Amino acid sequence: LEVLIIVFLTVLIISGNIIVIFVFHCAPLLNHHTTSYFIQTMAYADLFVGVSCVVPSLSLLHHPLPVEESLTCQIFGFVVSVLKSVSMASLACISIDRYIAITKPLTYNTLVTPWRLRLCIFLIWLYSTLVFLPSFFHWGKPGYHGDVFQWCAESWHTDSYFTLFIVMMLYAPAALIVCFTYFNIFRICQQHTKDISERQARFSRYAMVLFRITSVFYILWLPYIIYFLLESSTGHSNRFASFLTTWLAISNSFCNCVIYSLSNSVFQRGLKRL
Amino acid sequence: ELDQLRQEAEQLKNQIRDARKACADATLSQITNNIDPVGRIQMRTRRTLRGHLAKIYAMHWGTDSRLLVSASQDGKLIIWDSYTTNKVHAIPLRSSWVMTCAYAPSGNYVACGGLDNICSIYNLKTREGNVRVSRELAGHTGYLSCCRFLDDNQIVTSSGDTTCALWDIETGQQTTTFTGHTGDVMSLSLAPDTRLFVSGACDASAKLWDVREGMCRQTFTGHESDINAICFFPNGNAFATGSDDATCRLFDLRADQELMTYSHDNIICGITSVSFSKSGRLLLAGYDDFNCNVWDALKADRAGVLAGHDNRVSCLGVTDDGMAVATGSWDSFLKIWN
Amino acid sequence: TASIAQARKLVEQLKMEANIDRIKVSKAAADLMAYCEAHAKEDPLLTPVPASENPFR
Amino acid sequence: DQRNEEKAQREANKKIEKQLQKDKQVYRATHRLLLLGAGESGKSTIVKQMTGIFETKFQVDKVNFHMFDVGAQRDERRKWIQCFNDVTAIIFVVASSQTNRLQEALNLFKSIWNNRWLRTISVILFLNKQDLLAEKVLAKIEDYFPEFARYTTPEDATPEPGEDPRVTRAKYFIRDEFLRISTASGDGRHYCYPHFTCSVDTENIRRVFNDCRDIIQRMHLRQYELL
Amino acid sequence: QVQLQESGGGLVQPGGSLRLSCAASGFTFSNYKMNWVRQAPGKGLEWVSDISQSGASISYTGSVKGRFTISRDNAKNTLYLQMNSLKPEDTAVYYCARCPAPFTRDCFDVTSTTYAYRGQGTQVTV
Repeated sequence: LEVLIIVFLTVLIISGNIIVIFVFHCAPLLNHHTTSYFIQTMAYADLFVGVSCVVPSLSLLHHPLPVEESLTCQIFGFVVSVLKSVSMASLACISIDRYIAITKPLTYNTLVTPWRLRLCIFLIWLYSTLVFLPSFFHWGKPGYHGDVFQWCAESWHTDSYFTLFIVMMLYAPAALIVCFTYFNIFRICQQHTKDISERQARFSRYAMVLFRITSVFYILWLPYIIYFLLESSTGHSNRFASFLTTWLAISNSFCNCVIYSLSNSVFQRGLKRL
Repeated sequence: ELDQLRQEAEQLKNQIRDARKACADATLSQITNNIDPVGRIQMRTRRTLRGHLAKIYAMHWGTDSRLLVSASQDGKLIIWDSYTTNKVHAIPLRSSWVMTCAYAPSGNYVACGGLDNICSIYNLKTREGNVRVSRELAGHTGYLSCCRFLDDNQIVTSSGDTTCALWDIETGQQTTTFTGHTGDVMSLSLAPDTRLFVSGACDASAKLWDVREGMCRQTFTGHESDINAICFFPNGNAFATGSDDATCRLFDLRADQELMTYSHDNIICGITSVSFSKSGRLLLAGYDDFNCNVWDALKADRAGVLAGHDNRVSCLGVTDDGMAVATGSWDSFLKIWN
Repeated sequence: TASIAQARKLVEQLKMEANIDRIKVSKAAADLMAYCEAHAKEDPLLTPVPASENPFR
Repeated sequence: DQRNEEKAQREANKKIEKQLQKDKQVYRATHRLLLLGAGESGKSTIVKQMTGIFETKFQVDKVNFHMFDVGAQRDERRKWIQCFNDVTAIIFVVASSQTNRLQEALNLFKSIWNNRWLRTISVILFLNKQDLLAEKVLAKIEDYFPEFARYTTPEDATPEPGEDPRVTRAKYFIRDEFLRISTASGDGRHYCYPHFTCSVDTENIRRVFNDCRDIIQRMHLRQYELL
Repeated sequence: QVQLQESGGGLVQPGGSLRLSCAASGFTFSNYKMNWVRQAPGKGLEWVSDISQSGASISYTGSVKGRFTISRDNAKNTLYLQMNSLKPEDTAVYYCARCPAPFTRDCFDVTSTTYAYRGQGTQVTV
């Protein structure tokens, strides 16, 4: 079960992010607009998630690290949590960028300049690394990514207050942002389509595009955030559900790849010509 | 008055047509049947020049086969180094609508023109360090389609007022005017000896001029629609054209007629540019369907394809040592092939 | 009747263009083929050159 | 002799690229328009509200606009019309009307709309002389456009106060001629914005601003595959 | 060489009929949309009608719609026009003009002072 799921997900994640990076770099522009910056940043973070999913892949195939098991789980939880938060933050910033491009279409380029993009990316990485830092200090357990190893599954004990801190500072904002921005874009598409139809019908798709963006994210991320809060606050653990929720959230790092790069037509044209 | 004049024009046209007919001894394909075919031609992209913000309209190779100039919609003129991919100069233009650019045979100058009806000449030998307009030649009453230097003081332009001209850049006047066409002139090509040149206009005809006499010599009228590109054979005795009817053709100056036709039933897009190889065995043509085609000039068989652009191919040139082909396109990229 | 000059010019141009000498197409094709076969060895695009002396590889 | 000149090449390239990034920043923040229309249409007064080609600069709410008018060219548009294939919009000015002028206006609109390189450009259409139309109607369209006698004002018409419907029918007839040419093709990839202007008007720039805002919003919606 | 040659015309009584013909040479008649244009005395050229490549789409001016007809024969390489129930104002010189490029739906410069792809015209008088 676990070995097969982990290895399959690792290979898919690495392969998809590698092909995305190389199609971006070794082709015509593919580096043209502003949202491409956050798409590339999210690709890099997902690829590093795939690479960092080699430590449990090796350790489960009875290849224990030269270092202890406690050290491996300590480092693994921190690294994978930080990279997942970077991915989610870039996913929220993509939606903010689209909202600005669609609501302010004539002053879009003045508002979003490359200096601001670089500052945004740097602050994303800084914030993501700095939120989970108190895990090394004696505040609590950051996540359930390290529960495959038989030491961390029973050694760390989550803290309600650290879990609440993580939730309120990273997870809830990144869901409210997505909901707000894509709902407003939905309203604008709905009025423009009505105008077009009433024009065309006088003399003689957007739903399913927004439904793929704003449902994969939630179906993969809300199970994790719910179990996190319940198990932290109460203590009613359940090993049968933690694996599923955590590795669904990890598989989101390939779902992002597919539904943000593969479905684009320009990307397909560039890949078919190369 | 006009009746007998039109009758005499028809009579002379018939006499010329019969004179050419009594000269078609044997078709060029009938002679080059035994010649072994070239075989498949594979070319790979070696460089990619990435600095233009918008469409690319023209380019020209330096006679040293290393540098090249290119023009674009954003209002820039950029000189490249094809070996190392380094930009050398970047000249900003007063008018954003430029349709042509040429690079001097000595390397000291570079020209451009477009929808403002003016040819501007830029002195690259910056004594003080900056590139500035040496001369603005304004005597045309329509946009500029092409321009080609003869030397450091003479330049031939073609325009959208059905007229070509020869300029004295020092005085800025027009030395001679060539007035035969009945449509916009879209291209020109200078002979190897630079005593004659050919033009292509929007009346599906081409003419051969005398630079010193100032008169038309011969007229070639095979095509069906507007001619967009023109180029001499390396010999100087023949030339090739490319028009909007998705076809290329080869004409001969000594036999005064057409020799070959390069078309296929699956090609339905117009040609934007033609060029030859160093020996004259290949003929390269850029199309509106986003890619280039390589032709066997003697047998009219396709030999390859140059598909690396995302938008239409607007220009195409071959170095003077015949070592590379540069291709520009509306997606704002040049690409060197080999 | 400003178009009399147009027809005059057409007549003189055609009349001057009809009195030229023409070479049989066999000779022209032979010359083209001879030029191509005599300069075929000096064409880097036709006979691809090894990468040692290729400046772009 | 080698490394130092390579350093010089790299320095020159870096300086050029810095100037080019500044230029690219300037170039994306400006919107370019092409102003068409025959001589009798009244383009001159429209321009005064704001040599082979002319140019006008104006900004509204701190947004910069270019507008290009063709100067001394010939009457053969099929070649120099391709230079304008990625402008924001085309402003087509028509005068409500010596031969049939409205037929030439409609034919030029039909040619512009269906051209291969102008199939993504939207047209802001100005029907200019609404006072000459007011006098001429109340003093004929059936003899040049024989479908007028079977035309009735649309239900969603907006008549100006103190205006008899006699001119409202003609106004909406001409607008619907242009609009019904517009929708015959285009795959929904571009749109027409018709306005009833006058010889003197203080709000043409506002109309162009709103229309360009809508055009750019729709283009952005369409480039994210949301439309 | 592109050559279009009109025929037909002459003097007819008002209320009468005519039938023009235009024989095309030097290109494939089947790849181009064909036109008819006319020029009244002391005025400019004015578009009259046109027919598509296959012969499906047809358009007319408002003032001639109902009387004139345009038809083409791709096999015989000829373009026609039937001008019945004429009026005195229909006196002009009629040309057959071809669209500049094949496989296209637009035609820019047919009604232009110096166009390169039309004939010399036939005088029709009423």
